[PDB]
Amino acid sequence: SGKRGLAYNNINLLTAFEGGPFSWSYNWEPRPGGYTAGIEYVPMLWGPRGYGSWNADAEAGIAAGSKNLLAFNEPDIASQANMSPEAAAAAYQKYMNPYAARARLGSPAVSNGAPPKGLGWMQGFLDVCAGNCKIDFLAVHWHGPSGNVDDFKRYVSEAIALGQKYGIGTVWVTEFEGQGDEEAQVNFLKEVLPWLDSNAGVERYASFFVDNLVKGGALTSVGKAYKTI
Ligand SMILES: OC[C@H]1O[C@@H](O)[C@H](O)[C@@H](O)[C@@H]1O
Repeated sequence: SGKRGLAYNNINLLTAFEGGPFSWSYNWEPRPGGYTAGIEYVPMLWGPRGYGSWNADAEAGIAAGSKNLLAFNEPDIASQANMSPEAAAAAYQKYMNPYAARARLGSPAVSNGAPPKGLGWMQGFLDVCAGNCKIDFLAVHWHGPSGNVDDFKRYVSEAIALGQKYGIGTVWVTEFEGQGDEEAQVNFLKEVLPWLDSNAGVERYASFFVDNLVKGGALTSVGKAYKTI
């Protein structure tokens, strides 16, 4: 309890979830797009496109009571932030480290791609950081067929171990998606949600994602499961 997050594009779609066991929200942007009473909004520095406004964006979100900031979104993937580990280590020290006295700082969020993507990219990043990146938690993503639940638990375990190796005590799984039809998607949530709630190495997580769990303004059967399990 208190771990479950709302990852959104349309802030209006959050209403369907009002009353459920949610503590936090993010929107892959530096600004929320509106106001949600009773939930922590966590601003994100997505990539180099956000460098210009980030100081302003980070001051605003902390003034509104966020305790956490998130760095770049899938820098290992060419259609997302598309940064080398070297460039990301230099950017993290310039734009993330300055706010450490006033917020806990999240790593760039890697995919579950095969090394040298994914957790391979995150090794590369910690190597170039070389102890000079201030990181409170690792941010990681997993997307795959609902039948590969065992691969999803191996991936989250290996992320927890990698952080501990570099004295980062927890992970946030800021996207996961057990893919398939609605029955397969609910079966995946029925397994992983209790396992993530019991896992001491996972501080926070968000299924991917609010706008796909709502039809009109009604929860799908997947959204209903994300609310009630
Ligand atoms: O569709 C959900 C979100 O997915 C992410 O992969 C993109 O980086 C965001 O900018 C987009 O809003």
